[PDB]
Amino acid sequence: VRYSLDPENPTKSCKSRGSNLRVHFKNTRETAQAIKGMHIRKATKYLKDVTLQKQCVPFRRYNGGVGRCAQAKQWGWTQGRWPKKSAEFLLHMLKNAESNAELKGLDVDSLVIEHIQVNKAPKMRRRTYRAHGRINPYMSSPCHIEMILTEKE
Amino acid sequence: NEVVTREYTINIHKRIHGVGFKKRAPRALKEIRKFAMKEMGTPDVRIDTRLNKAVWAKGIRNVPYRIRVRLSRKRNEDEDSPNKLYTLVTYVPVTTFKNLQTVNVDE
Amino acid sequence: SSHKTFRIKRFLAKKQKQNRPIPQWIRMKTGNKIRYNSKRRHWRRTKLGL
Amino acid sequence: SMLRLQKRLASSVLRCGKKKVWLDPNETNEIANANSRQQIRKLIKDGLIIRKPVTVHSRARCR
Amino acid sequence: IMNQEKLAKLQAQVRIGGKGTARRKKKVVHR
RNA sequence: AGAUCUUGGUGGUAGUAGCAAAUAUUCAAACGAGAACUUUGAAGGCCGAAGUGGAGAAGGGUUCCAUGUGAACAGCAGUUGA
Ligand SMILES: [Mg+2]
Ligand SMILES: [Mg+2]
Ligand SMILES: [Mg+2]
Ligand SMILES: [Mg+2]
Ligand SMILES: [Mg+2]
Ligand SMILES: [Mg+2]
Ligand SMILES: [Mg+2]
Ligand SMILES: [Mg+2]
Ligand SMILES: [Mg+2]
Ligand SMILES: [Mg+2]
Ligand SMILES: [Mg+2]
Ligand SMILES: [Mg+2]
Repeated sequence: VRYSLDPENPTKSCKSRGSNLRVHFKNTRETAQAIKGMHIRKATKYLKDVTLQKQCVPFRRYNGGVGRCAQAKQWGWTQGRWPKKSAEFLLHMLKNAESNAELKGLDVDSLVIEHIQVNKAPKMRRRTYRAHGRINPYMSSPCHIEMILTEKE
Repeated sequence: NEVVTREYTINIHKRIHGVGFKKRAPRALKEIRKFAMKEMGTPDVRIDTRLNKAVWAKGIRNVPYRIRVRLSRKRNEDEDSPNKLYTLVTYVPVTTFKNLQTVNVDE
Repeated sequence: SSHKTFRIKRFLAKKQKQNRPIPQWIRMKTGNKIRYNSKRRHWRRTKLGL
Repeated sequence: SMLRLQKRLASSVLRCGKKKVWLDPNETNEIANANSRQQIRKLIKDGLIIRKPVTVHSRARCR
Repeated sequence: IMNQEKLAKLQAQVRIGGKGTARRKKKVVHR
């Protein structure tokens, strides 16, 4: 399928993709920006730390009302959070991409996340009830995610 | 060693001071678990049901001030687990808490 | 209610019998253009005419 | 695995409430095998299902 | 018959609750 | 390009308001990929017979029962479910 930013050498690279994933797009975008460019081992342990609330992801674009934390100072920033669902979804995608690397026969200890992209998926409609006999949307905001890993050391 | 068992006494009064009425016994359980983790260095802490009953003996808000417990670090080596050790915390009924030291207990 | 007439009971019987999914082999017919039973009724979402 | 049916049937057979029905926490698989009132009766006879006593409400203070 | 090993473990199975609860009467298997 | 235009779609607001009426949960185990919520046991509580109990009328119409599933729905979750 057509990824954006096909790798320059699609023999030292592996790919992963997921569509209509039930995670929040804004949190997932921030987490993907946090883990972009990392080594795969570093990214895995960083996402585990985010789940354990020992390292934060900095909320840089979607930061309206996001609180401040001490762990955001590791990044050059002030607002950070710990999106557990986004961390676990990207961990699953990283495991899938590492399995693809194993299938393509390229060692998984020199992989670097060179491309990662989060798109909005079609929203899903639910219904909420308001004060004066009114109905309001309760949309979900799922996301497509894609990533291209690449061998370099 | 690593299969050691010891007997401690915990100042539940000290660790619960300030907590609201409907939270005092659940927080007593949480503080007992945290005490066991800090003492034995094992994130896996199992609390005996008799110990839980002892903590809840006087209701949700009038928790006992001091409690004598026994921490037993034991092998979790029964299945694929992240922790190979765990701490079982049991209840030791005492008549007085005066002059009770933290004592190593044998097998 | 528990007390009901024969006409009402028969009406409810027909509604029960026609509130069911489509068969699987329908979608293999030539020129089907049917994906699902669009006349499915739930007892709590929409109420019957009577 | 999920003994809601067994608790209900045991209550019906023992003619008590679901408060007083005691299912053996160790023989969960054996109790879960029971899907009929005959099997519930067999378990009651075998002592895997026990009717708990009435909670004590003493009138000694009133007397 | 009862020996010391059988008695010390029997105390466990007959107790199905704390103080003030009825004791277990039997646990019989029959196929 | 306008008509508080018609229909459809999409933003900022905004990961914000909010998920605060009726005292309350805890421990261990089981199943399970997965348990704050499922089941079992233990404990602490509540309804307190003008009940949060047991049964009917009207109305609903299969929601009843068992088994299975885990897409969607049950404004968190679910191995549970009207
Ligand atoms: Mg603001
Ligand atoms: Mg509302
Ligand atoms: Mg209205
Ligand atoms: Mg209605
Ligand atoms: Mg126009
Ligand atoms: Mg004009
Ligand atoms: Mg808020
Ligand atoms: Mg609120
Ligand atoms: Mg009362
Ligand atoms: Mg009533
Ligand atoms: Mg039902
Ligand atoms: Mg939900």
